[PDB]
Amino acid sequence: MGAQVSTQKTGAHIIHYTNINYYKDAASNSANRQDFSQDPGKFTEPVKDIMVKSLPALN
Amino acid sequence: MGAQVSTQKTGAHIIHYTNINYYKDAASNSANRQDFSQDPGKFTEPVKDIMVKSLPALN
Amino acid sequence: MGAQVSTQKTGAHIIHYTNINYYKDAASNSANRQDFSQDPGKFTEPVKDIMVKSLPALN
Amino acid sequence: DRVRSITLGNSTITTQESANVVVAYGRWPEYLKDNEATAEDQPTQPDVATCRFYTLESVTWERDSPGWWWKFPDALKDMGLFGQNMYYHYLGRAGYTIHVQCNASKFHQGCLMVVCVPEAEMGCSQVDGTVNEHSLSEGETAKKFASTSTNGTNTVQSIVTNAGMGVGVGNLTIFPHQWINLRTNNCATIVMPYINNVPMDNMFRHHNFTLMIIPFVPLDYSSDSSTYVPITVTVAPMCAEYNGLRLATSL
Amino acid sequence: DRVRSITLGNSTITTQESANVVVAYGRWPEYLKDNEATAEDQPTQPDVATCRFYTLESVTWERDSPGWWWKFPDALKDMGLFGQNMYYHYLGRAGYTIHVQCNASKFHQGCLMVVCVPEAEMGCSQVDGTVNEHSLSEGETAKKFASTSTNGTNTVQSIVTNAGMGVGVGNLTIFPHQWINLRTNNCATIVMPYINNVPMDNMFRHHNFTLMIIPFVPLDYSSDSSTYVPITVTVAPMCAEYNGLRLATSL
Amino acid sequence: VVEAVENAVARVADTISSGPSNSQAVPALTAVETGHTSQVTPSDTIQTRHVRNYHSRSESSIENFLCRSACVYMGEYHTTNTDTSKLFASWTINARRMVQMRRKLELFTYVRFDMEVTFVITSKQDQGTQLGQDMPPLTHQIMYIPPGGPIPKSVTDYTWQTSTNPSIFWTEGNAPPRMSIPFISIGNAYSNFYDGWSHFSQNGVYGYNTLNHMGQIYVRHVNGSSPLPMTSTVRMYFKPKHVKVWVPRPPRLCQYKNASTVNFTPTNITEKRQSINYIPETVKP
Repeated sequence: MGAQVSTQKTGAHIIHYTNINYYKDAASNSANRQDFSQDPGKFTEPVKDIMVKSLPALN
Repeated sequence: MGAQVSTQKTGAHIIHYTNINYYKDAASNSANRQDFSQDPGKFTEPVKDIMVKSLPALN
Repeated sequence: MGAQVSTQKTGAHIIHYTNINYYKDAASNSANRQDFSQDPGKFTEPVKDIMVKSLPALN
Repeated sequence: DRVRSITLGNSTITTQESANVVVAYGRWPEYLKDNEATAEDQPTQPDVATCRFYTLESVTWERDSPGWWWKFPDALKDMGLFGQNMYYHYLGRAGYTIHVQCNASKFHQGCLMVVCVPEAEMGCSQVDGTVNEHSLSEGETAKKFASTSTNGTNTVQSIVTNAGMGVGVGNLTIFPHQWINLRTNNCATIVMPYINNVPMDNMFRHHNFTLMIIPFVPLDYSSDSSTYVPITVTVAPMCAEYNGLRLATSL
Repeated sequence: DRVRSITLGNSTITTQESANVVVAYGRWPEYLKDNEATAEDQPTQPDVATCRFYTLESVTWERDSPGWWWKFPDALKDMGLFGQNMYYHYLGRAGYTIHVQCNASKFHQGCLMVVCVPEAEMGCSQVDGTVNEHSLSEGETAKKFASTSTNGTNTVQSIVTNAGMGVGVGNLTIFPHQWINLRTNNCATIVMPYINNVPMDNMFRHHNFTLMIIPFVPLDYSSDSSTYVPITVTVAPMCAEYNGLRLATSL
Repeated sequence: VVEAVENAVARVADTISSGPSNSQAVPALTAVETGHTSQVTPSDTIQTRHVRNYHSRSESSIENFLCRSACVYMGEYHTTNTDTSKLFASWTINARRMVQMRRKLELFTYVRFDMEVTFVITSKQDQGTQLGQDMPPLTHQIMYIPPGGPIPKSVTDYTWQTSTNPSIFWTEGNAPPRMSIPFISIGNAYSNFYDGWSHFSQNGVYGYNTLNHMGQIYVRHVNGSSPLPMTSTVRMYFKPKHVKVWVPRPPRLCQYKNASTVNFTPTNITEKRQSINYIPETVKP
């Protein structure tokens, strides 16, 4: 009946849960707490020419 | 991990959600808001012989 | 994204929902309200020899 | 179908008027397994010196008798090698077979309830007070239920209708039980497994279950029928295990 | 090779300094078969209430101790359900496991002979006389051999050299036996089958065998070593059977 | 990713059609002496029609029966006094002081579950002759102390540092605070009844208090203020989830007396009527 089943946050070294949406608007849904992407190069490496890190930066 | 994924209530003219059950008793689950069945003939047509609606009711 | 989709509680005579788990511990999940098992013979028939119910109990 | 024989160790019980056998919750006694143990030393298992029928002393069923109870263990702490293995170890574990006998003639009448109650915690006749262990148990001698409300200090509130636990006595059928109806049968038999919230326990500190014998229909008879009608209990431990050997405790 | 464990019923014996086990004549105890029976009624077999280790009371081994003896059965007639099954039947039959314990330090010395004698018929200290049963046995208490010739009436002629039977004591090795040498081992074990000229017998009337413990090398020790050295016996019946149920006899 | 989880609905048994009979089968004759309860249905004693039954036993499962919030404790504390012990509230944790939840729990011998805990805090002004002042929002602190931890002596004690104890800080006008607790017991399941002692000599403390030992709760005002005194009341609510129970018992008949014992006053079995045949007549013109 439009049920979503997904995994729970556990540790490392039965574990899933169920959700049903009750309302017609998506602004009524609960938060999206399980999306973990990254793109740090946008802020730390914003240069036109690539820098190898074992080579000198100049010359 | 026992996750249920089902569709959300939208309009007509990304749209699903996730649920996990945390407790051992089913009386702890949330309401079943997305079941829409009907059977009106039980109250509006409770007669032994069928009535066609283009034919006369009697004779 | 680890979403669980399962059926809602309806009547008899669109109906599913979505769940996502947000936390790392399973003690944070919601209750398990949709598990309905039974085993009454443990309390009503705890005898060593089987009793047929159409036969006499003794003799 | 009414005849039965039970053998344990070097002891045997025969009966010719039995109803059936109750297995407490569909579970037979058994030894502790490896994925449920916590104590690490190798346990001892005597297996015929402890697992056999011991007989307690009898009570007299009279025309106005309220009933009797015993506490297990602590009713078998002076019984042979079971009691000696109880005195030298810290942890013990066992199931039981209980057998109650009471015979009478076809001109007598009466009905008894035989019930085993796990964790039967009891209350004092003074509500602003606490109980002591002498009022709870006398070993192989039975405690006696009362006929009215009890008073005085240090005694247990023992009017039969509340079973000394604050409940209705007619609901005790939720526990493992049988009936002795004098026109039908003359013995009751219950097989009880080990029931606790921990896998082993100390046998002097904790009463695992109480045995209650309560007459619902009093004993009646006529002109020159026999007046003396006794009731007798016999108990046998099963799958007995002990852990933690040290010097013998002293009560 | 020196460690051993024996389980019977609900009882267990461990030992860490054993020699071996003697099986009386290469024959283990067993039940009576159909082509050797004469009594026709169905026999009872308790099987864990009777077949278990019972411990008698201990004796004190002193520097000048002649020795001790017991009679079997009649030393177990007040032991649990074995004794009760003895009192209600006319015929009984059983084998036995005997275990004798005596430990001491590596600075002590002494040597004991442990022997089982079938049909040990004894003589009176008065040659023109007859013996009585009190002089033959005291149940779980031991009779004591003497140091010289005995006199007076009604006592058994009990100087150790003749073993009270008119033989040489050094020849008793013809019977099933073991030795306890204090520098070597600390326990003896003998397994005895049923030995008689008839398949069953009455257990109050007939002594099937006598157990004798006789020191050949006396106990010796020095300045401040322990002086108290006890000896202990433990016996377990095996394959026990009874026939001929009637009312209980009275001695 | 999406995972479909199936839920089996469980309904009651249908009744089957049955006709006349004349035979040696005697389904209605039994013997209660065996300890067995008869499994006879109406179709074994009368003539029946076929009915398709759609009823479900969903609201009588243990989880739906026990998964509701109940009050277990209420307490008071002041912002200003002359006692310095009435400036904070403290209590030992159990579920034995409010009779409704505790009678509901005592239908079973052993229970095991996680918990959801909620707090409801309210404040009020103490009756004084001169009123009138504006007060900023009040903040409250709740600290849980497991057995063995140091105990506060006042509202300014160093122990409210809460370096390792878990605490809640809250301010009035917001939603009630809430948190979840796992199954914390040194045993394999909780024990509601204990027929034993604490000392091996069969004396000491008897019954329930031997086994619980689950810490304490302390609550205070954080502002340290209010020349005109105020008074707060805190209420605590428990809600069990992920439940398992064993060994059912007969429900409590007598009224409770205190939180430590099972002590009671003898009570009747029921109330009376006129005679063993009395019938109330309800069809009269």
